This record gives sequence, structure tokens and C-alpha cells, in this order.
Amino acid sequence: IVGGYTCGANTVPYQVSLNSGYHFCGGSLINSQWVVSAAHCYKSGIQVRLGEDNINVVEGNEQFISASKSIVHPSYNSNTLNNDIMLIKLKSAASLNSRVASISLPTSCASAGTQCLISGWGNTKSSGTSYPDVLKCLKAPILSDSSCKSAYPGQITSNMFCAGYLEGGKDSCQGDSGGPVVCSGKLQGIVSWGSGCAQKNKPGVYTKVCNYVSWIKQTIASN
Ligand SMILES: CC(C)COc1cccc(-c2nc3cc(C(N)=[NH2+])ccc3[nH]2)c1[O-]
Ligand SMILES: [Ca+2]
Ligand SMILES: [Cl-]
Repeated sequence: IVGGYTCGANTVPYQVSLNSGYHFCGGSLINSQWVVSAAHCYKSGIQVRLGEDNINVVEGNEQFISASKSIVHPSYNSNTLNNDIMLIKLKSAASLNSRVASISLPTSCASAGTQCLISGWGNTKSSGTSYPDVLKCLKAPILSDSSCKSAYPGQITSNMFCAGYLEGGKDSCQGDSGGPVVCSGKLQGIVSWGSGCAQKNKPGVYTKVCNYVSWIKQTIASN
């Protein structure tokens, strides 16, 4: 997260770290056995780390669970990142409490101007790599579709939305991918891509979760 602040230990209880010997992507807990992340964060050998604050120190509250299966969206396109969503089923359910809790899926899509919270352990510099030990937070508004398409002409599908600041300085970045964009307490986006990090006129692009609620529900129900 570039230009964000320290969240505070466990103030984002649905945030998870996908780990394969190091943190590589974020994700969101939606129920005690399922996590939603981005399809491009897929790989085998994933360990889901819940209740984390400092990812390099066991401080207590952590629950490390292996993934039983990862379900990448069947229409995911690695070239355009269209349908960039994935569900991971956990080997055992997580114990939910105030430090580990799930987030709700939306009932409607959010409008431009809606303020949301983005979090993650991704890079904090737009030029060079500086990865933090604790969770960073950023409050960013959803941008209008016209500003998003003007910024990325020909690359935004109806399953993507832009959120951020056109002046630069605040944005999600590498290491944040797969993580949550929460607005009015609902999971509205998944960190997907952007051009560099916090560059002027190049806001972040997020998977539009409201277009996938029936898919998530039908897929969790049949697995
Ligand atoms: C399969 C993963 C291990 C590789 O992940 C990645 C490798 C290189 C870059 C990214 C990445 N850049 C990103 C930029 C942004 C942004 N809003 N500007 C957001 C997420 C990003 N994720 C990223 O998620
Ligand atoms: Ca830790
Ligand atoms: Cl266009």
C-alpha cells in the first residue's frame, strides 16, 4: 500500500496472507472455510494465514491452515485479467472471533464516490521495493467509469472498477493483489492490477465482486 497508514493489529479481521514460504498475495475470509482472492495469485502449496498483523513474528491470534482446493474462475483470462477471482477452500475451518471474522458479500454494486478501505502487506514505495511487516490501510473512493476508461482505454471490462487518486501518491501495489476493497462493510473489490503504483492518472483496478456473488454462492454450495 503506498501512502497508507498502519491499520492497528487485528483491526481488519477478515484480511488473510497467502503464504508459500513468504507472503505473495492477500485474500478475504468470507466464511469459516472459504477465502476469496485473485485468480492470478493461484499456485499450489498455499498456506492461508489468518489473524496476522506482523507477518514475520508469531505474536498470537494467528491461525495457519492449508488450502484444500483453489477454484480459479473458469473464464479467467491471464492476458486481460478479466474474471480475476479465485476461491480457496481451507483444509479445516477457522475459529472466528473478533480478531478473525468473515466479511459480507454485497447485495448491490457500489457507486463512484463510495469511500472504501483497502489493506495489505504489499510494497509501500512506487519506485523500488519496501515491504512492511505489519498491515497497511488506505481509504480510497471508487472512481466513475468514464475516468477509469479514460485512464486505461480498451482495458477495463464490466468486471473491473478503478478506485484511488488521480494525483498519485496513494494506491495498492505489488504484494496487495488478491486482497480486499471493503465499502460500507461489504466486500466490493479484490486488488487486481494497475500501471506501476501510485502514479498520477493511473489508479488501481479491482475485480468488481458484486458481478460474482451468484457464482461464489453456487460454487461454495456445490463444493
Ligand atoms: C502471482 C503473484 C505472486 C505476483 O504478483 C504481482 C507481481 C507483480 C505486480 C503485482 C501487482 N502490481 C500491482 C499494482 C497495483 C496497483 N493498484 N497499482 C495493485 C496490485 C498489484 N499487483 C502483483 O500482484
Ligand atoms: Ca505474525
Ligand atoms: Cl474503452
